[PDB]
Amino acid sequence: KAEREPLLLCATYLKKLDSPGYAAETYLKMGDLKSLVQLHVETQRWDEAFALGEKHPEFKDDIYMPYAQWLAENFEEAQKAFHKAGRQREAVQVLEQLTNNAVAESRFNDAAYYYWMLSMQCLDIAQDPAQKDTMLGKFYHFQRLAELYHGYHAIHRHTEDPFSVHRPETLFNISRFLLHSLPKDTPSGISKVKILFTLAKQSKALGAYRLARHAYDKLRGLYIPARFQKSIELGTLTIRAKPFHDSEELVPLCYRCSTNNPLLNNLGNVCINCRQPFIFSASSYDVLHLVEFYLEEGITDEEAISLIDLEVLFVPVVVSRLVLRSMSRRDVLIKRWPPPLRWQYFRSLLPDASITMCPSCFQMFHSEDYELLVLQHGCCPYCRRCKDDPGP
Amino acid sequence: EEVGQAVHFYTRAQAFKNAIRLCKENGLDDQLMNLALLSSPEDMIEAARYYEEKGVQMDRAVMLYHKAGHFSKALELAFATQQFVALQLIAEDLDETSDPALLARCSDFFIEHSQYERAVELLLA
Repeated sequence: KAEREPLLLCATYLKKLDSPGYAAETYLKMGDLKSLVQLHVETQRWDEAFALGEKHPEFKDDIYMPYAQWLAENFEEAQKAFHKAGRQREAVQVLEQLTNNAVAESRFNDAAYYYWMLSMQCLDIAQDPAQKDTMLGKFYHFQRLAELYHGYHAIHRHTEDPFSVHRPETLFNISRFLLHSLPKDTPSGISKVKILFTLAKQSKALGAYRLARHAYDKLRGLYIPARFQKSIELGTLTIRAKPFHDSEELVPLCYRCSTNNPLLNNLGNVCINCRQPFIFSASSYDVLHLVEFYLEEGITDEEAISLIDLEVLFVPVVVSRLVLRSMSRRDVLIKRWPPPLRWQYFRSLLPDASITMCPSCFQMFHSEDYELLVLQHGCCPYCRRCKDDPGP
Repeated sequence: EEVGQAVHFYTRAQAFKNAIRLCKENGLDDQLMNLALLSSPEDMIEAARYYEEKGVQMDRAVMLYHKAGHFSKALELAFATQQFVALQLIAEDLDETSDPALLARCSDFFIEHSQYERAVELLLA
């Protein structure tokens, strides 16, 4: 142990010969933790560096800042690295900048994905009791923004392209969903003029001529860009020649109370009678024959699943043990949110019309549409995860 | 309505649920079995219920409930149909995580058929 020059020459040759475990044993015999951490960072042994950073917290910044920067230069990896650093506020700020840039660039589908990621981060932060209520409010806010930008992207594409990929009924439904969901303060980059113009055009094509007149009258209260003006004037002169009725086939039935609801409701996204919230297909935005329900007090979510699996041969709907036993697993859909949120249960009232949910983002779809969209894109259209992931 | 080609292309698309639905509506029981065995345990249970509702192929119902891991309903059907070979295969897969009442019923069956060593292992479980 007195032969420091020979021992350091052995340690430096063991480093030069890519043998960091025996170089490390030699540095540990000499007592040198500073050379040990540099040896693990330089040999890129991140698992051993992280193990030393967990044993000695003073090195966490020296390991994870180089790693997060390298991941950012090669932003999604930067965010995962800010998350692993415990600096949740900076992770959110970087993602908020990227969302604002995506909106400014008219990349509304990427903005929707980043707003969903911001929502999931807020839910992870809400696990701390001191920020639960505020971060749950931000979670619902960013979840709503993710859905608004996901809908608006289809409308924007229709208005900027000389053709539509989307069906007229899909664009009609999306336009109605957006007008119901838009606050008094329109979120940045979203256009009410574009949404009302697509609603007016598709309402004319589908035979909803009172709704088309209403959309043109609402357009007259807004500043209209010069490129749309001729089309909106011609449309306003054209709709005056059409009858003053709307097609009965377009009218949203509430599946809970069997009430027919007006094509636009001033109460946002609910039935005018029972105030049940409408649940919409994340592909087509059709209302889904689902009703949300709640467990009776003293049933656990694990117990509720076991009762649903054991098949025997505004006012909320509350369900008892004996009703859960009578229900088929095909008819019940379950959203398995992370902890300070309880699991949410939904019943299909039309078992023949198969509904599917993404196991990761918990969005709901017609099964044939979800199967098709997943097979086309290799992933969920909303969260970009492959079918290989069953996790939230 | 070209069923055989629709089933072929659904199977190639790995969309076993649609192929199962289509096989059920047209009575393609042999393709239904092969598709169910490739699919999820829930689709195996649904194909097992279809074979129960027909009544003709009650061995396929036992096999699909067995391969879905629903040992209770597989044993009940295997007792009701007197299928001794299927009971022996189900019993070989009953571990200490299985219900004590099912293990006791299986042990009484092996006591009645002189297989005392297996009856002891199930009584211990």
